[PDB]
Amino acid sequence: TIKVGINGFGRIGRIVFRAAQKRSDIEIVAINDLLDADYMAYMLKYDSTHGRFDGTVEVKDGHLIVNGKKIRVTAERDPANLKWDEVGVDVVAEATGLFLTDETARKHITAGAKKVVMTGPSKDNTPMFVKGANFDKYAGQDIVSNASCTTNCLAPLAKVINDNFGIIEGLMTTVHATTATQKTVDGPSHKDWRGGRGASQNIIPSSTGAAKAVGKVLPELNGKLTGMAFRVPTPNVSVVDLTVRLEKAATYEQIKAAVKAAAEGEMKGVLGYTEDDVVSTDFNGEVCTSVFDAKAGIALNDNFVKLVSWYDNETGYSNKVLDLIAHISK
Amino acid sequence: TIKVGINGFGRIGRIVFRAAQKRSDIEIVAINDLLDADYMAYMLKYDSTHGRFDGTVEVKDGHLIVNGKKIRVTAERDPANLKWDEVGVDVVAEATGLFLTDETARKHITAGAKKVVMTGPSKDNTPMFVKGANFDKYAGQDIVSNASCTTNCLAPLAKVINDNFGIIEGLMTTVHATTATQKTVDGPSHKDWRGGRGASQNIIPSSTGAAKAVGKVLPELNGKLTGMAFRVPTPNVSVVDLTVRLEKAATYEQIKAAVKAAAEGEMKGVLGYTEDDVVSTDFNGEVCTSVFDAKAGIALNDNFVKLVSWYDNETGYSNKVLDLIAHISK
Amino acid sequence: TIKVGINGFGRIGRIVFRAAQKRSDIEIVAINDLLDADYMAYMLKYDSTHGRFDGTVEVKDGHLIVNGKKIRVTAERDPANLKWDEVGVDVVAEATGLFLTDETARKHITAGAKKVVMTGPSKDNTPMFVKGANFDKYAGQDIVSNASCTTNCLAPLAKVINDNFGIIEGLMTTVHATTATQKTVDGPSHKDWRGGRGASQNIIPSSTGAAKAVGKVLPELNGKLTGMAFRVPTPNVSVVDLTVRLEKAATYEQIKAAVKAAAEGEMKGVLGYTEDDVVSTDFNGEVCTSVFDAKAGIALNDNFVKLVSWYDNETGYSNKVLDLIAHISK
Amino acid sequence: TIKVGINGFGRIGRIVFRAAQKRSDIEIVAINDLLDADYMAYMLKYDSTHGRFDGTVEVKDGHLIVNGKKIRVTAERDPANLKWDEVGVDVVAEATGLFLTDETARKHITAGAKKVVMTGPSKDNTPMFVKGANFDKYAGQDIVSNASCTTNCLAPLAKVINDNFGIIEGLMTTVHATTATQKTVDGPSHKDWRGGRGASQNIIPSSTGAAKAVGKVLPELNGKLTGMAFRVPTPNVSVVDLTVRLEKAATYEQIKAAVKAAAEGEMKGVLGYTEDDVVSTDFNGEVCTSVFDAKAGIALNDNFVKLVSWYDNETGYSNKVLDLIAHISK
Repeated sequence: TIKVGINGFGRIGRIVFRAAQKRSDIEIVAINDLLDADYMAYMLKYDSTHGRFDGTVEVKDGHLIVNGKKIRVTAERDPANLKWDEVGVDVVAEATGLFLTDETARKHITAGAKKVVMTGPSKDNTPMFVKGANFDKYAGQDIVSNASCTTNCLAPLAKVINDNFGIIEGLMTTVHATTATQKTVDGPSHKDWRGGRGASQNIIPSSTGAAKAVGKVLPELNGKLTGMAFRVPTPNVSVVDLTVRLEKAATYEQIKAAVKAAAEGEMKGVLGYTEDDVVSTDFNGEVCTSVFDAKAGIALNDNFVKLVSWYDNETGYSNKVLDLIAHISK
Repeated sequence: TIKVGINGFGRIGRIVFRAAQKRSDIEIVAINDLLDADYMAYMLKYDSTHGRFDGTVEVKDGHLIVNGKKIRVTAERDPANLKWDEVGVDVVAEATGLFLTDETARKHITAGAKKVVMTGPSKDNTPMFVKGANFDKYAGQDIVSNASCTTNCLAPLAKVINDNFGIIEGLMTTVHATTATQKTVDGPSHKDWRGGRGASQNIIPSSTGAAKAVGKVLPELNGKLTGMAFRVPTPNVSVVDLTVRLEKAATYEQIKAAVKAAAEGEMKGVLGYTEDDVVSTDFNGEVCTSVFDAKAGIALNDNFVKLVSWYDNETGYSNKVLDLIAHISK
Repeated sequence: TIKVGINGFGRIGRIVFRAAQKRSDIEIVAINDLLDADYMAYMLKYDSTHGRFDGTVEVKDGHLIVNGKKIRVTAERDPANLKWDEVGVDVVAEATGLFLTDETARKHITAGAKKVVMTGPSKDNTPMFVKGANFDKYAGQDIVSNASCTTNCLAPLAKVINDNFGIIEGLMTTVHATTATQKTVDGPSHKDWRGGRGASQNIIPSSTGAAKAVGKVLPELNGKLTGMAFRVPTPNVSVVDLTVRLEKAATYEQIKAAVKAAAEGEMKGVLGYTEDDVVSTDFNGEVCTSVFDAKAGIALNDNFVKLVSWYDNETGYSNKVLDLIAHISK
Repeated sequence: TIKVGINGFGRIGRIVFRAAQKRSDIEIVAINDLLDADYMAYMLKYDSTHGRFDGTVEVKDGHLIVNGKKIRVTAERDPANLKWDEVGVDVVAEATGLFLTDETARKHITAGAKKVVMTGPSKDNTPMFVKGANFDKYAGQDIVSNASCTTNCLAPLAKVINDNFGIIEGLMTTVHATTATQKTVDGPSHKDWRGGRGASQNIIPSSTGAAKAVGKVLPELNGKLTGMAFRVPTPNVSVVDLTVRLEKAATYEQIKAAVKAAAEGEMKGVLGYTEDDVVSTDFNGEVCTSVFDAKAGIALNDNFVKLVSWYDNETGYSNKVLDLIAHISK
């Protein structure tokens, strides 16, 4: 099995931990964050969004014991001190949000790990990979990025649409759940003023590079997409709303049939498909990073259409972080 | 002054009542609904969304007395019994949602009123009017409709964009506040399954004819727009997100300048314009039916752009119901 | 196995259905409500609060098929037409809220069922039973009531406290999740004005007979308790806050030890006990009708103390409805 | 007029600023916080909870100009550098939460201010004052504290009840709105684990010294009260639920009449009284620190009763901070 260390025990670090438990190719052996072991046990055991941990959690002498396995718990602010080799870590899941460049994330390799996967879009030229879009493009690099939750939703859908019908241009909106970077009441957020306003009171317009970033994992779509977001008062699960102009005329039935084929074929497990009367909570826990909502979309004509796709911005992304860890460890 | 009777004391009936108080051309003299006078006084006095009534409210012997004026209170299920002439009603504000055809709403005229304004889109060919779009088209009809809250947001913005640059085609999404037709928890809604799901838990996809209905008040845009909606867990204020292809190339600065000109000129008071870091609560109480958010929109190129416009789906619409009452009473 | 029919497919009807699936002594064979079979399948399959149904749901020719079993689906407004004997129903779970008297609920027996369990407090002298309090008092009656969700929380806790230390007098508050009887925005509720105000905007004071009703299942506490409620913007899970004067002086450690003993002994499975840092979502899905929160309570002195106990007002109650069905079928 | 400087522009700093504008005895002349002037202008202009600022706000060259008055804007981390005398500050409103001891808050006097009012409970023996309870006890001190929002609700009510009937012992619960110290989703809060859980998802048990602190401003009640809190998903307005044993037997009508007398007499303006069907939003903007809810309370007998009182935990407290500034400047 691949021995994984988690750096940062935020939302993504903890949901990656939970998703790792169902896997037989990957073992979390260590967690680093500025939290005591008994508190980490608490955050793992109880989740407001995903329920109680399915398994056993205990602290025996500053060591986490999860389903019988000792997890090493450290609290290093500098990843060079992490001594990953002492616990045998093959790949670090870098989930603090603070080491999104090669210079910073390579400190993990200095500390004894073989490879690193950033759980967010890289801030330099570190390559990005989205499952369903460009995993096959991986060329042995030792530091990679899994891009963002919204890019993971948009890129697989956009590849299906573009491969079958040709995207001339698209604009996307994501109606996005509240996240940890928001405020409970109007508070300070000096780099993003709207984002300081009270999260449960407001529809909050927000920026995103996810649509532009699609052009990085799918360079044929480079320059052809952009978008924005609205944050709304839900705790989890988001939806993209993709408005595209198509080169080849395609009825809505043809679009539906092409997405369903992908979801049952090449993109099984990353792209999903539904025709039911779903709402956002129906995707709480969803492992597909992109579930096409057939009934919700609408076409003006055969070359101009709005497509709707759901994603659990915690769970889907976290599972594909693991998929990327497995893929680069092959 | 124009003597107005309100039929139905729901959200729209009560916010129309409140907005009428600041006006000197219009007096509410009667309210019909299946509510006792003391309960009507209660619903008027306290509003979770808009605060305490600014004025005095008392019940003296089954008569509402609001800022010193007797309001006649009745509870007729059939509008033919309403005897509007006994209290001198010129125009009925028909706000029950149940009499959206000519056959049904004309019962108000049978009962002694001169004209009727439906506070929702008509279900037959009753003409619709949206301020900023086609009030000038009013040709003396005695039963009219003020269309819907979302059409009132979309149509003025779409006229500016189309008059300056030519809309080839557009698709719109409205991120819409929760409304009275939704459920607090998962409950029955047999004509709209998604709409029964718990309103505060969910992003809820929803249908709307508002974009198509733009082609009725602005027939030059007929067939050129459609859209859908998402209901989200906020109590009031909605936003349209309009993705349009433009005939004439127009930079985002040119679009901004053209909307701002309209908001300071022909469409002053219906179309607003802002460049601040607004969120939805900043428009709670907004009287403009459409406030353009300059910072939130985004263009892919000079012919393909996404435009953002805010509306208080209670307050703006309610004020324009009054504007339509005044206009047809001229 | 006991063959059960469900009358009414609201929140309680559906959660009773889900809880029945894990049981081997009880089979739901029929559901009556004014809903088509395909819509019932939809409400069963997707739950905003409890996630996707764990099993299979299909409609084959107006018949529900759930985990392989045909469920008879009818839509009778009058229970005398229900023909329960045609599908072999031993006990009806009466969960519409409309037949809470002997005269009305006996229509189920007229229709071929042996016994009836009302899923709410009876409105006449129909006996009430709360597990942990007075199931042993059941004397063969053919129509019974499982009281209310809040009585099911309060009565087991109050019996432990009173048996060990003697309750002189108590006042309780329940901070209660939003329910189906509330409104999404300020709307009409003529029998309960506060309860019409928008559920997600407000703390809403509310009445309850649950504390008084404790004196019916535990007649030694008759006249010794009363209380009220606040409804708050959460979709599920409530908490009682019980302030009692004690006859025998008892430290908080003694109270803790006595509740823990009950939860591990006589009241195992109905009364739970925790010392963790729980919040309300940690009890979403809880089967115990009363989980004592050791850390949250506080004593002023050894004879005056405030006790805190959690309950999933959907899940716990629904499971004990089944327990009562099993108990009276013995 | 009294020249006031505000240190810290959080929720309390900004609502104190807004409340100061209606006053003619007090002028805010300076604000210190780690925010640029244009951002301070933004936070003042738009409030999710209290609406748009009623007045004019502009930035002219790093100076705030509010309703025509220059406000000095600084960003000192150490209050000794604040040079309050350069702008003529008589009293500092210390609202950062970081200088709640005499040693730390006296740095404001070192910097040229005459007196200091802490906008929270002091952490040393700095005296506390609650209007309606012990303002008359002020003995000329130059550093004081206005205690906490919840003590400001509880102490005036408890004085009325104790003066008329004698409180033997009381236990209180406050159902409290979400605050800035909570998290939007499950996040880190190592000193208070429950308080890290997602604020909009949860009822969250919480500690409070407000009931004990009543015994400091009203020493006759020392040792006679304690309590706890639940945080719930509302953005503003809280309620105390006070369970008391009374020495002198008193019907609920007698309790009502005694609170109403206080609210119309000695405690006019701090203690309010209502018999309407209010919910929490009806007190958004409330200036009374304690509004007795006559209909919501309940008595078990003439010596054991539960009393309900509302407070806007932002607005009421902020106004009494100003009242305390005025009182000590007399």
